[PDB]
Amino acid sequence: EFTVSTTEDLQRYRTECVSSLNIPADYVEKFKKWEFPEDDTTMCYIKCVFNKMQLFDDTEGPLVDNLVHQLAHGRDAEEVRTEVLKCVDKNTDNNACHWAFRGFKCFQKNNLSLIKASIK
Ligand SMILES: CCCCC/C=C\C/C=C\C/C=C\C/C=C\CCCC(=O)O
Ligand SMILES: [Co+2]
Ligand SMILES: [Co+2]
Repeated sequence: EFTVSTTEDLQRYRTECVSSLNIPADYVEKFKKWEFPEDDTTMCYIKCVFNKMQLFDDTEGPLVDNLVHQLAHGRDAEEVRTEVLKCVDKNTDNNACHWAFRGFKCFQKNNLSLIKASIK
């Protein structure tokens, strides 16, 4: 049921989320440059994209098995899973947007290369 996301999948999901959340043009400009402001508009966008990629569920949180499928082929699944699990936490402030974004920010600090490589 999980399918890995390609570059085109991700571009479609970006477009869909910009549409459905009515993301302002200024934010889109920033997302294109990999700039993600610390605000609800951005956080809900990332949640939206992750929902569509089947990498995050609003109730269960990060979908670790799916993240490993997305990121790890050709690499050491154990290493990747370990790095993912370091960024997996509880929904302590009962906010799926905050939750999804926190995990993204955690992971991309040290694993940006792995993220970019996953999108072929
Ligand atoms: C437990 C924390 C897990 C966080 C994992 C981080 C990223 C997901 C991993 C692989 C999927 C690849 C790209 C999606 C990443 C960011 C959204 C792009 C937004 C945009 O470009 O407009
Ligand atoms: Co797999
Ligand atoms: Co392990």
